[PDB]
Amino acid sequence: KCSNFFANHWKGLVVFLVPLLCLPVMLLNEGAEFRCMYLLLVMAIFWVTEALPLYVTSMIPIVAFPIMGIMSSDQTCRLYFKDTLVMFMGGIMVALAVEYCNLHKRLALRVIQIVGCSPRRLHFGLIMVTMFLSMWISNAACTAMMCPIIQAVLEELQAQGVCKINHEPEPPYPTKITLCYYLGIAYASSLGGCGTIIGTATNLTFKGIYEARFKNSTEQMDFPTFMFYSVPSMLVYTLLTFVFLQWHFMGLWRPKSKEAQEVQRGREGADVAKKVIDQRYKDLGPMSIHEIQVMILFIFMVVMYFTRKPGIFLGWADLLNSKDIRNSMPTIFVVVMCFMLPANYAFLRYCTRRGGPVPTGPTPSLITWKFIQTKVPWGLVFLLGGGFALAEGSKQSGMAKLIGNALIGLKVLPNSVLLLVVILVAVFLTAFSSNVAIANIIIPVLAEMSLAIEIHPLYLILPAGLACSMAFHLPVSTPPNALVAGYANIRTKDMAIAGIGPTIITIITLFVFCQTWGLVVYPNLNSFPEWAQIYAAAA
Amino acid sequence: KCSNFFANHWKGLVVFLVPLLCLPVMLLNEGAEFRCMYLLLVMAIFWVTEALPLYVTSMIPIVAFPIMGIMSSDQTCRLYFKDTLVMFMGGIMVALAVEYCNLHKRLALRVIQIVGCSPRRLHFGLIMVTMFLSMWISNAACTAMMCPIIQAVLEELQAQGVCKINHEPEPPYPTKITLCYYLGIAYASSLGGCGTIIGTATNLTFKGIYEARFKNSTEQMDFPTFMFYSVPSMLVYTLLTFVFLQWHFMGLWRPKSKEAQEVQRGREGADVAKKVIDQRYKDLGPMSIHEIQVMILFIFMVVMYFTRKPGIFLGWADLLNSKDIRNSMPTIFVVVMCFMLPANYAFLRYCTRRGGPVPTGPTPSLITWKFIQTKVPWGLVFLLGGGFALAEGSKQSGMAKLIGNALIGLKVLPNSVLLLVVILVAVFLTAFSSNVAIANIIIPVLAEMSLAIEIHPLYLILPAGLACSMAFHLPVSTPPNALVAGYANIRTKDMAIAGIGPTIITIITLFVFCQTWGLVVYPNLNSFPEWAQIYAAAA
Ligand SMILES: CCCCCCCCCCCCCCCCCCCC(=O)O[C@H](COC(=O)CCCCCCCCCCCCCC)COP(=O)(O)OCCN
Ligand SMILES: CCCCCCCCCCCCCCCCCCCC(=O)O[C@H](COC(=O)CCCCCCCCCCCCCC)COP(=O)(O)OCCN
Repeated sequence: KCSNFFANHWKGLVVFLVPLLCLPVMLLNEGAEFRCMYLLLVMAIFWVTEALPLYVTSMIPIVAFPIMGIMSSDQTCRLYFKDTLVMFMGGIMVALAVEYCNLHKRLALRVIQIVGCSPRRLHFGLIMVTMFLSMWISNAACTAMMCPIIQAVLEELQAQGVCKINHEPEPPYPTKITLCYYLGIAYASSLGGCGTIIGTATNLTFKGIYEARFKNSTEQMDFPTFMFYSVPSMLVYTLLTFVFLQWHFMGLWRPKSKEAQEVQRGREGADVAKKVIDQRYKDLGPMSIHEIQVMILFIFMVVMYFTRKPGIFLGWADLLNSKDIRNSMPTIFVVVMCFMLPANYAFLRYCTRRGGPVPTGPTPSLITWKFIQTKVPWGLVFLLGGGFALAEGSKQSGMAKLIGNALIGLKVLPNSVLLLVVILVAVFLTAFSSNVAIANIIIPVLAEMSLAIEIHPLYLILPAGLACSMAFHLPVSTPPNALVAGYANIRTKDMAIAGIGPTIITIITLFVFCQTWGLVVYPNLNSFPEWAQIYAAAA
Repeated sequence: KCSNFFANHWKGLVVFLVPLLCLPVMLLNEGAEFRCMYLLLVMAIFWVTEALPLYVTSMIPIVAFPIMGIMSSDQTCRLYFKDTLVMFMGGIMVALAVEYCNLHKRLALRVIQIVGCSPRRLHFGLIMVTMFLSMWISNAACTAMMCPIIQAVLEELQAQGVCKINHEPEPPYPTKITLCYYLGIAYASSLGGCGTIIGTATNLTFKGIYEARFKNSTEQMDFPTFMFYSVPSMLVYTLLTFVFLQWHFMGLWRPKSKEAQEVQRGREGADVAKKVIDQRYKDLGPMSIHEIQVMILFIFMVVMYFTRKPGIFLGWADLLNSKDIRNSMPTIFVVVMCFMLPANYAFLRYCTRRGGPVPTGPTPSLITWKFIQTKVPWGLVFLLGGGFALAEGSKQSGMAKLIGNALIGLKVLPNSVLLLVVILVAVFLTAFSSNVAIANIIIPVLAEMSLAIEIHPLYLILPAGLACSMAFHLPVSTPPNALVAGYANIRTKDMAIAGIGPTIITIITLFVFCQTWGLVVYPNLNSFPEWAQIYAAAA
C-alpha cells in the first residue's frame, strides 16, 4: 500500500519539496550570489532527477533572473540562440537532408561489401561504419538507422539455420551473438559521437561555455583544431573496444571454448547466405543525381569549415575582414542551396533534345520543409540556451568566485591526480543521467577551480568534456542504450557486466593521450599562460 | 507545349533570374547601402512571389550580412529570438494547453446555447464566439476548431430535410446558406485577429519594428494601451460585417426575396432540431478540475499583463525595479506551471479518506511535451527574426536615410490623403501575399517617410499595421480563406463578390476611428513631438 505510493508519485514529491527545502540558503545569507546558488541547486536537482522534462526545466532562468537582481529580460533572451547554436541546428538540418533520399544506406552497404564475409569481419565493418556516421549525426538517429540491416541478416541466417537469434524455451533471452552485434552498434555510436563538434550536443556545450568564459584565451577550440585533437584517440579506443567485444562474446583468444565453435560454424556455410541477402538488400538502383548533389554540398560544407582560418594561407574570413564571419554562414548557405536546387533536371527536354516525356508537374527540391519541421528536436534550443544562460549568470553574480575560493584546498595534489579524479567523477556522474545536464553542471565549476589554482583551464576542461560522453552501463545512461535494450530485450545485468571493458579502455586512453599528445597539439598546456594570470588577478 | 512550361516551372525561373537581374544595382553604385538595397529587393520579391518557403527565405540575412560590411555574425543571430518573440511563442504554447482538455468546445457551445434559436441568431452567436476565440489564438487554428460544429448542424438539418447543403445537379455548388456560414466564420477569425498583440503575427511584427526603431519614444504600444486602442473599432466593424452578410445571402431587408422565405421556413421549423443536436454535443460530461486549473492559469496570466505598469497604482515591475522585467515572465511562468501541476488529485486517497481506488500509475500533467513539439509552427521564429534583422540592417547601413530623402516630395499633400493612400496601398498589397511579408516590407519605409516629413510616426504606422490584416477577396490572401474554400468547395468569383463589402467597411471604420478616437487614447498625434524632432535632426 503505502510502499507503492512512493514508487508511483516520487517525482511530484521532489517537485514539491526541493524548492521548499533549499529556501534557507536564500534566507540565511544576504548576497545575490546566494540566490544564484539556490537557483543552481534547484536546476541541478531537476536535471539529475528528471522530475520535469529537460526542455521545460531549461526555461526557468527566463523567469528567475529578472525577478532577482541578476539580469534583465532582454539580455537573458539574447543569451539563448547564439550563432553557435544556429550552426548546430543547421548541421542537424543537413544531416536530415542526407538521411532523406537514402545516401547513408548506400555508404553502409558498400563498406560492408568491401569488408570480408567472415562473421567477425562483419562485426568490425558494422562498428566502423557506425563510428563514421555518428561522427556527423546524432547518436540515437544512427542507431535507429543501422539496426534494421543487422536484424534482416540475422533473420535470414536463422532461416537457413546456421545460428539462432534467441535461446530455445517473459520475452525470449537473446543469445551471445545478437548481444554482441547490438551492443557493438550502440557503443560504436557513443564512441564516434565524440569525434566532431557537430557529432553530439555535449561537445557544443562545453566548447560554448569555455569560449564565453574566456574571450581573451590564445588557445581556440575551432573546428579543425578540435578534430585534430580528438580523432586519433577516438580511433584507438574504438579499435580496443572492438577487440574487447570480440574477446568477451566470440571467444577470440580461447579456441577450445564452445563459443568459438559457433563462430567456426558461422564461418563455413553462412558467408554465402549473408552475402546473398546483402546483395539483394543493396537493390536501391543506379546512383541518382539527387544523391550526387547532396554529397557535393556536404563535401563543400566540410571544406568551407577547414579553410576558414588555416596557418598555411589566409583563406576566407581573413579576406572578408570587414566584419567577423563565423562557421554559421557555411551551414545555412548549404541549407538554402538545398532548398533552391532541383532534383531531376528533366525539364531540359523542353529547351532542346526532346527525348523522353516532359514532367507533368513542378519538380521537387532536394528537401521539403514538412520533413524538417517534423523531425528536428526543437527542445535542444531551450536546453543549450539554458546551459549558456546559467553559466553567464553564475559569472556575473559573483558566485563563481565564491566556489573558486571554496575549492582552493585541492592545491596540494599533483596535476595527474587531479586529471584522474576529474575523469572518474565525470564518468560516475554521467552514468546516471543525461550527458548535457552533467556537462552544464560541472564545466563552470572546473573553470573556476582551474582559475583558483595555477592550472591551464583546457588541461582539465577537455578531458572532462570528452569523458562526459562515455556512458555504457545502464539503459538510463544514454538514449542509444535504451533503444538497443528495447529492440533485443537486453536485460540490465548483462549490459552492466559488459560495460566494464569500454569504461576502463576509455579512461586509460584519455589519460595517456591527454598527457602525451595534447602537448603536441597545444604546446602551452603544462605552463600557466599570461592571460590566465591576468584573469585570476582580476578575479 | 511551350506554353505550359511557364505554368509548371515559373518558380525556378524566378529564383534563377531575379538575383542576376538585380545585380547592376550593386555594381553601378559603390555604397554599402546599395548592397543592402539589392538584398532588400531580392527578399521582397521572394516573399511576394513565394518562390521559396517563407521560413527558408527569412534565413538569408544570416548568410548575407556578414559577407557584406553590414553586421557581424554574432549580432545578426542576436537579432533573432528577441524577448517579444519568446512572449509570442509562450502564448502559442498556452493556447495549445487551452486546446488540450477541450475548454474551447465548452465555451463555444455554452455561448451558442445562450444565444437564440433562429438561424440569424445562430449565425450572430457563431461569429461572436469565433471573434473572441481568434482574439487569443491563431486564425487558421480557430477556423479548424470551429468548422465541425456548423458542419454537423447543417448535416442534421439536411437529414431532416428543411434545407439543402448543396444545389441539386465537378464538385457540387454550395447553396447560399452554407456560403454565408463558412465565409462568416473565416471573416470573423480574420477580424478578431486584430484585437490583441498575441492575436496574430502581424501585430507583433510592426510593434517590434516600431519599438526597435524608436527607443526614446514617449508613446508606447504596451499590452493594455494597444488593446484599448483596438477593441472598440474591432467591435464596430465586426458588427457591420455581420449585417452585410445577412443582407447579401439571407435577404435581411427584403421580405419578398426567396432567401427571406427560406429563412422564414428555418424559423418556423427545425429550430428545435438544431437545439437537440446542440445539446447532444453539449453533453461532454461535467466540467473537470483539469479545465478549472487551466482557466484559472489563463485568467491569472491576463491579469498579470494588465497590472504590469498601470497609471492608477505602482504594481509590480516597479516594486522589482532592479531590472526591466519587460513582461516576459508571466507567459513562461504559466508554461512551466502547466507542467508542474497534476491533473486528477486522486492520489490524496492514500493519506486519508480512501474512498475510491488509488491510481495505478503516475498522474499526468496538464500538458505533455509531445503535444507541444508536434503542433507549434517553429518556422515563425525564422520569419520574425528575418523581419527584425532586415529592419535593423536597413537602419544601420544608411539606406533608410536615402529612402526618406527620396520620398520627401509627398509633403505637398494634406494629412488625410496620406492616411487614406497608405491604407489603400496596404490593403491592395496584402490582397496577394502573406500578411507578415507585407508588414515587413512596408513598415520601415513608412517610419522613414514619417521622419522625413514632420509627421508623428504612430499616425501612419498604426492604421497601416492594422490594415495589413484585412484580406478577404482571394484564397491566396490568408490561410483561413484557403481552409474555408477547401471545406465547402467555394468558387473564387463568388468569394470575391462576397468579400467586396468588408473591405469597404474596414477602410471607412479605420479611417474614422483613427482620426477621432486615437487622439483620445493618445493625445499628441497631431503635433510633432520633441523626441521626433531630435531623431530627425540627428538623422
Ligand atoms: C521571499 C520568499 C520567496 C519564496 C519563493 C518560493 C517559491 C517556490 C516555488 C515553488 C513552490 C511549489 C510549487 C508546487 C506546485 C505543485 C506541485 C504538485 C506536485 C504533485 O502533484 O505531487 C503529487 C504528490 O504531492 C504531494 O505529496 C504533496 C501535496 C501536493 C498538494 C498540491 C500542492 C499544490 C497546490 C497549489 C499550490 C499553490 C500553487 C500556486 C503558487 C504527486 O504527483 P505525481 O508524481 O503523481 O505527478 C507529477 C506530475 N504531474
Ligand atoms: C560577383 C558577386 C555576385 C553576387 C550575386 C550572385 C550571388 C550568387 C547567386 C546564386 C543564385 C542561385 C543560383 C542557382 C539557382 C538554381 C535554381 C534552379 C531552379 C530550377 O530548377 O529551375 C527550373 C527551370 O530553370 C530554368 O529554366 C533556369 C535556367 C536553367 C537552370 C538549370 C541550370 C543551372 C543549375 C544550377 C547551377 C548553379 C551554379 C552556381 C552554383 C524549374 O524548376 P522548378 O520550378 O520546376 O522546381 C524548383 C524547385 N526548387
